[PDB]
Amino acid sequence: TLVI
Amino acid sequence: VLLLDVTPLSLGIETMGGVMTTLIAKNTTIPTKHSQVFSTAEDNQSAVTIHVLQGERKRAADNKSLGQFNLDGINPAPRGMPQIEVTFDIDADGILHVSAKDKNSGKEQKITIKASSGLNEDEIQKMVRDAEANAEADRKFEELVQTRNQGDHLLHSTRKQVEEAGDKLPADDKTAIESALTALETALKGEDKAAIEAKMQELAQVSQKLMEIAQ
Repeated sequence: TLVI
Repeated sequence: VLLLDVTPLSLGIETMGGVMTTLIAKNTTIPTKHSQVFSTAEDNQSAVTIHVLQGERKRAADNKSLGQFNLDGINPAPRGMPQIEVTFDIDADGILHVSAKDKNSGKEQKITIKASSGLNEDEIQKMVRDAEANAEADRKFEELVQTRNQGDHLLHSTRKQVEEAGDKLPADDKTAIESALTALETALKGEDKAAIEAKMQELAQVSQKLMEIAQ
């Protein structure tokens, strides 16, 4: 999972 | 000068909460190459799934998937501490290449996508229809994710600050705070935005003295  | 090879649709990656984060905009002139940096969602995260999207929708799913790849050997760190630089590169031939580079490890992983990949000239125009047609529906979708994550942050950073404090925090307070976390962690599981803000409100008020110490 990627976040800004 | 008479023609112009352009992107008919926005290109980007799925980011936390199932939102599409655009990397290269609609109606962009090729060749083009933009980069942007991201990070991890859970602590001690060792890999990230780059999931590539085409289309104008905010929900990742309402968009066209182009491919998907992992970058692993992420050395254990706090969440949102790694530097994952996702780059989108389109050359004169229309070919899209997408890398992710861990700026610590110095590792890398690229997927190449043929100019013929993703939606045909018709679907492109439907995408733009269903975009304008659901502008608000996705406007409601976006600000909920933002709230989910704004919530999800507040939870994590409080649990840290509670460990950080320990003895220093009145059991009185640590009860009121530990209940309001549990409630907020449940609120997050649902889809009710209001409720998430409701438990973030409850946390904020009963946490007055916790904040003080951290400062």
